[PDB]
Amino acid sequence: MISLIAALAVDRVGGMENAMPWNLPADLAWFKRNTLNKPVIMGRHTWESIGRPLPGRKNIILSSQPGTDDRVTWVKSVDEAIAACGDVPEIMVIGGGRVYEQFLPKAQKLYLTHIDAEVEGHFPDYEPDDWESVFSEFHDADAQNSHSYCFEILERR
Ligand SMILES: Nc1nc(=O)c2nc(CNc3ccc(C(=O)N[C@@H](CCC(=O)O)C(=O)O)cc3)cnc2[nH]1
Repeated sequence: MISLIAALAVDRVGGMENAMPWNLPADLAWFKRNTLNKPVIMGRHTWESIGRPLPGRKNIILSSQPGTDDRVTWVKSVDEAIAACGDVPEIMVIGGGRVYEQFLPKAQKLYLTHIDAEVEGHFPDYEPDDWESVFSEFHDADAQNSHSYCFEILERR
């Protein structure tokens, strides 16, 4: 099965630019916990932004061009990315926007972090009627985390 994992802020005319609006180590810990020992699929730009393989996961990068780093697995289509994962329980698609769009119709589960920051203007719109919330938990900002956030897991209805 295919899952998407992403961090989401509120869309708002007059909000911050999307360059770097939050700092959430707690969110990266949730990301790690829910991706470890699963294959992760990402687009080339997301790969270049992370800048190093995610340890303890099979890293699969989508690019139309040949690969340029032997530390990861390179694929040229969505179907090839899925086939590269083999027979596993859960494939994690980690971004970015173009990649989420292509995989959302295939996905059974969404792991979402709803961050209480307003940004003017990555994740596709999803029909709330087609998804059922199965886990959610709110957390206050703290000394290490700039904003409050809510983890949520949605499964197809
Ligand atoms: N919830 C969510 N949060 C994100 O920040 C996120 N980011 C991406 C793309 N960007 C990134 C950037 C850096 C790392 C990263 O360094 N992760 C380390 C964790 C740090 C820790 O807790 O020690 C890793 O091992 O996963 C991951 C994803 C995709 N979906 C997301 N999903």
